[PDB]
Amino acid sequence: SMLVEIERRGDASLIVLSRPEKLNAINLEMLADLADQFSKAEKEDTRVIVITGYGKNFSAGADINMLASFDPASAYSFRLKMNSIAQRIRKSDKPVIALLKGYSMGGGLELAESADIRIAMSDAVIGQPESSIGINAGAGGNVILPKLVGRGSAAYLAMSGKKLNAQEAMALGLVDEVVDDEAKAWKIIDDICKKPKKTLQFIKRAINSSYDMGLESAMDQEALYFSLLFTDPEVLDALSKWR
Amino acid sequence: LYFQSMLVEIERRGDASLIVLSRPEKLNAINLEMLADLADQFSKAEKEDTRVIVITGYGKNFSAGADINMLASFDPASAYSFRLKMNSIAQRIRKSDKPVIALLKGYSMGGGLELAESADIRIAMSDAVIGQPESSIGINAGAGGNVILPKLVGRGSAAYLAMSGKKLNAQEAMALGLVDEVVDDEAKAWKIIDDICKKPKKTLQFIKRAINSSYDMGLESAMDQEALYFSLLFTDPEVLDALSKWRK
Amino acid sequence: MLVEIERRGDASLIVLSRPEKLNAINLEMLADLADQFSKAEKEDTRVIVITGYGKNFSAGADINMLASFDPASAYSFRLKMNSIAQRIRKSDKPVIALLKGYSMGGGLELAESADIRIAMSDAVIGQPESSIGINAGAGGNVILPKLVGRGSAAYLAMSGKKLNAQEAMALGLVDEVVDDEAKAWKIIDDICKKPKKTLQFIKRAINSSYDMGLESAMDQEALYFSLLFTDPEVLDALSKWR
Amino acid sequence: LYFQSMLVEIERRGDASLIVLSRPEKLNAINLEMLADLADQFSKAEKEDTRVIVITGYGKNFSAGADINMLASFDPASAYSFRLKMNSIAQRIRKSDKPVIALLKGYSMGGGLELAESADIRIAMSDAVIGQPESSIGINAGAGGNVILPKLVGRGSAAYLAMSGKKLNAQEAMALGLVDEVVDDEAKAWKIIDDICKKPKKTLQFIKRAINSSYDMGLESAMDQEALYFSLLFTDPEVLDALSKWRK
Amino acid sequence: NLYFQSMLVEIERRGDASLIVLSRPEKLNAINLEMLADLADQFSKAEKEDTRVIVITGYGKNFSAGADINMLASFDPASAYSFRLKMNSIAQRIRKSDKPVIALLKGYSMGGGLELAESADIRIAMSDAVIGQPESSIGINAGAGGNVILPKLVGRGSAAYLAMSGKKLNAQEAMALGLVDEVVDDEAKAWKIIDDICKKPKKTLQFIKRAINSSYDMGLESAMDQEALYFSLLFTDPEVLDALSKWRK
Amino acid sequence: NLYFQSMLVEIERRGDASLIVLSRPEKLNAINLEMLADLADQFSKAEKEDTRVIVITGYGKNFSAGADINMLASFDPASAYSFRLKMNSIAQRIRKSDKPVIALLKGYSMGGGLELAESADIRIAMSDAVIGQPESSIGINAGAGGNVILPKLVGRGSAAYLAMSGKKLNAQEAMALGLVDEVVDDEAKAWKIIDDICKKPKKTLQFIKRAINSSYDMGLESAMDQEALYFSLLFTDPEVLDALSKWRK
Ligand SMILES: [Cl-]
Ligand SMILES: [Cl-]
Ligand SMILES: [Cl-]
Ligand SMILES: [Cl-]
Ligand SMILES: [Cl-]
Ligand SMILES: [Cl-]
Repeated sequence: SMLVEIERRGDASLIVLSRPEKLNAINLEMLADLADQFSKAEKEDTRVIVITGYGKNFSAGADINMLASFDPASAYSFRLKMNSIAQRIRKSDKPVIALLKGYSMGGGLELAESADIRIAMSDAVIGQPESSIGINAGAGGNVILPKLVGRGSAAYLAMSGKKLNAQEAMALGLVDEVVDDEAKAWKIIDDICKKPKKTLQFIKRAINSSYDMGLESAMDQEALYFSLLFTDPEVLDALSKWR
Repeated sequence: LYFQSMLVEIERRGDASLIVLSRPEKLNAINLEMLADLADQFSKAEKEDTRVIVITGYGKNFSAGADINMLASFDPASAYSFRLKMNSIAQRIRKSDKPVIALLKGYSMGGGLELAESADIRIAMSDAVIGQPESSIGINAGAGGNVILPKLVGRGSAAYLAMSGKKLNAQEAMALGLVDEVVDDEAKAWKIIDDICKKPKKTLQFIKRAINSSYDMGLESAMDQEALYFSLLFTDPEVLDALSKWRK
Repeated sequence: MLVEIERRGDASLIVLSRPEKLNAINLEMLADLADQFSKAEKEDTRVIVITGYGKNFSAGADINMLASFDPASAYSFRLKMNSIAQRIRKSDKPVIALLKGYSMGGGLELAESADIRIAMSDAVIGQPESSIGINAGAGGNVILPKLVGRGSAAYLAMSGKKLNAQEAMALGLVDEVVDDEAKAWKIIDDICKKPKKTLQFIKRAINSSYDMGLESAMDQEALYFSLLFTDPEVLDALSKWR
Repeated sequence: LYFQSMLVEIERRGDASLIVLSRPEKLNAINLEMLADLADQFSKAEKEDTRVIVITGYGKNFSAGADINMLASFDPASAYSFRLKMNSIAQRIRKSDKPVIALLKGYSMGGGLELAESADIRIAMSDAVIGQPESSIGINAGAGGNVILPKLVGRGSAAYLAMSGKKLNAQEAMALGLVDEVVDDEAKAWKIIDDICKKPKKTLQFIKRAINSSYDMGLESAMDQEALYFSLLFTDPEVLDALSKWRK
Repeated sequence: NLYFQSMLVEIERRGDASLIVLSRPEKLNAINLEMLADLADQFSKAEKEDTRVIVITGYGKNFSAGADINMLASFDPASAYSFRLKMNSIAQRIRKSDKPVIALLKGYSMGGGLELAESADIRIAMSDAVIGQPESSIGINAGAGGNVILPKLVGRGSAAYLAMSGKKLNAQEAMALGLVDEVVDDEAKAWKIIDDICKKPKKTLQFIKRAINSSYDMGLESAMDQEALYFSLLFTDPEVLDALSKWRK
Repeated sequence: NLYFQSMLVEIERRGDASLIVLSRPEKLNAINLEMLADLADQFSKAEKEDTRVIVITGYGKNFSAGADINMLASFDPASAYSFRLKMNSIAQRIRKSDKPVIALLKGYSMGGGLELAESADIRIAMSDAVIGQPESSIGINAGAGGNVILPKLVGRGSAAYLAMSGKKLNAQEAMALGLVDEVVDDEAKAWKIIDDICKKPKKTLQFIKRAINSSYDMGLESAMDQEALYFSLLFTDPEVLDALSKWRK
């Protein structure tokens, strides 16, 4: 019935893009399902949210037959929906971790760019090829990408549509760790789950908001967050051995 | 060559305008005459029906930077006037509707490299020597070496390169994010360029605007802008035709 | 005292000295660091170099101190960290951190406000403090991404991953790795050869580029460039060609 | 059951949703229960086929501010949690597709007034008593009294009003830019509201987005954004029809 | 002259001022594409001239009633976008000019026309001026800064109110909001204000203008740093040094 | 230094207020280098005292006519830059102070002196005040924020107009533009406003001041996030808790 599944592994909610017969390409139905499952994942008592694809591939990008059906109005409406999910990923109290494999491209990869962390399987094919069919970006491929890789790499990747392997994407900053085995990805995710929730939440907020202000203001904010952590029971317990 | 006399040449290669800094006897170092010629040739390239603009140097080198006899002649007023001219060309590169691609080779230093930092894309021949050495003679930057550089390589590398004047090889510059591709052959650079020329003009223009303006706003605002550009692409015939295989 | 000040040619050398606790930063150390940093600024040295005594740069904030905080005293600690970080960023002189052994958390984060980071080959570099519930000591969330990008910043801070020196270099968190102290001093000495005003303006433009749009920043860079031509040291450096 | 005890009512008045803060025995002071009810009613108003949302208070007063007994019960954790809830409702007001219009009267102060500062438009009855007095009891701001207020009245007035807690009459508030229109009669307020209802929905929505995001970016970027929105309006049937009298 | 072509924008000179006149009075100087192209053109000529300020006004009773409504009604999204890029481009040239630009508002001064004037450095209004942005009524958000420049002049609340309601202001009301800088009951008094600006050293007005504009794109400290640098560079300017010479020694 | 000797800047105490007095009345309290150095010293002293606010005014009839024009006339670019860095530094210490700073304007209140006051949190004006930035007449862009702080007080249009024209305002006019916050016909009434500010908890005023200042360096959401965090930290402050104690339980 559903093009996005929600599952559970330990302390992680696991969201799975499930349309493998079309390389998990994102259409309107998938987008609506992704928003619904992402809500469910946020309300659960899990500590992180992991996003991946079903089968061999993460996602080949936006559905091209859908793209080809758009006029300006319906295109704008599609992008508002993309933006909204990307924003919910960025504003989430929980860390969001994308697990990339096989095809990881375009609009799908761009949603992963809003995630906190990207881990790639060694077989991953990563890139933003949609300029070839006249599209600028699915969801941050022009305005979030450069914060990950720099101004020059962002333009190059978006204009050329170059496909990267996993090590090349890591060396640019587009991916944070490469693993040859799924268990090793879960080990990294599980280690993140050990950290206090409020701590991760504040780390995430300060990182995000660093892009919207000058340094001093950002440092002021980071200090205030640090201070509020001392009202949190989980943080105080994590420190109690040294009390 | 008797017929090679102006300080910047303009040429064409298919869908690319090709702008060539031509003062090889001085390692294509930038003086005022060169700057004026570069602004002129850049306008010509923008008005032509080419799809991209490529900037390089004549001979073995891209450019060794600002002309040092010119720098040594400056007082504060004439120095300010020079930098306004550098800033203006840099800005025309960034605001251009067309993608601008710098093709670096041999010496690619200082002011010249810094102009290339405003380009959209930097491709380096394997023999390229890349750096900003002008702090050694007391200069902060020619044209973005302090305020554009860190958007390419990060805060730490920017300060280190600008302060130390360290010379990089092509792979090192690539690993820092200062260069986007290294090639051992000119033909391979042209292949990358020609592949960019296949993409719809309006698409590349919008990609360029959104990337540029991402540095002047918060994320949400930038995302809103990216979405609006996406939407406007559906008014463009070249985009629509690129999508037509899949229509219906 | 827990921070020493020394001189090495044209460089002021500030040494975090509490090796029995891996040069971990407590309040007393912070107060000493502020005092020594002032002294280093007033001296006729051209750069300021910060390192640790013995094998390690610094393991981070003192954990017993952290554990004693409530929200008010935590805020007060962070204001002090912020203030020293800000003085490092606003200094007329370049500040260069020389990392070795343990170089972590709050200590590393102070080094992230420095202009340049050089690492000895044995350095262990990271921000592990999320493990004990801390977001950041001093810019580990808001400065770090300006060095390494949004994705690496989140990953390092959340995971607490410990990096070796080459790994830190490849991310942009460190600028040069050397297997010998003499090679670090050669880099430092080369920086000392540049005109003072030049370095001060480079630092000033880089740091402010994060607080404005490009055109404004380019306008500012041009104005600094112009004011350099009122500086005797700059004019001298150009005189061979005049 | 639930109807008798809601602290925020929702009503409908032509093309306007009307949200009414209803706790008059405590001068419509905002407690947690009121905040939860306001969030709910605001959602309902957004989903209805009304064109604007109007917010006011029941009886003589708009609101005297945050409930002081509640403030006095807070520690840092519960204070943070309260402000996150204030922030969230303020943010929904600013991000709403529909214009939001605050109708001030009698006491219009502190946290309540500050919510109204996130609205698009403030209209004041002539009897309104307006200010941010909460610094007297050690509070910086309820909901934008420090960070939104200066965008309305300027840096100087914001500091002065927030530090001094000065009480304003309606004309004084208008002259500062804190209020947009003063009326001696409720009917005149509704005439202004009804006129806003006549404008095409998409147009008002875009005006609102451009104004809000103009505070997060430089001019050129904002001008680019305004132009894109202007262009997208020509896909909207209501806009097209509004222009049709002049077609050809 | 068998090839004579008329112009919708005229340029004149009035001492140290270039004077640019929107001239389509039969349509209330409403801005169409041809007018836009002529404005861009005349504005370049005015910048080239040795004049010290540029003044913009309308021919006859009115400054401008706004964008041409028949033109608006002919647009689709592509042609609308192309029109706004042209508006943006002229507004930007006004803001980046080395010379102060002064708009002289009278009669109908509205919509797109008024919005161009909002990019000018100074607005002076004749007493008969009818000032506002009414175009929301016909579904338009803004002609040229009516949403994003307007709040920098009048504040967030006034901007939304004026743009949403389409309220028409009289000249004093517009002055009190900050939308206009001075109101005069006759043209000679406007020229006296313009002449007073022409007395100041060029480089000084230029640097004032740049720092004000860029103050909206950065934090305070950065802006203060920039203001200081400009201050310093003024001491390389002959006109500034002469203005100070009475007090030398 | 001692009470019976005259100095260019005096420091006094008036209840819970430190009172800093620019004292060179024979030159209309015009700011020279010696005055600047003294102002920085006296400002430090005022910050370290256990007073709750800092008030800045001038001796005698005037606040300050501006920068000393003979000094301006002696500058070259290097010494001008060095002067402005000192002005910037005192302006910044006023804006970063934990204590509210209140300028009390009277008679001539202009140029560099007025511009320092523009960095203050609050400006109160005696009814006789003559207020403006006339220094463009002698080729100067601004003394200390007259281009980059002014528009945050009065808007983009009024800033350019005031700075370019050099127009002199009366107190009511300045108030209506937002350049001044209150006008009083009596000094006692100014002190009543000041003393009322002294009743508020210190930490509260400090946080109000920080949030306002940092609202100019970020988008709204971020600023709202910051305001909420400050709010929360106030509940660790004894003086705030005491102020709320009447209503506890
Ligand atoms: Cl895609
Ligand atoms: Cl150079
Ligand atoms: Cl730590
Ligand atoms: Cl309240
Ligand atoms: Cl119009
Ligand atoms: Cl002055």
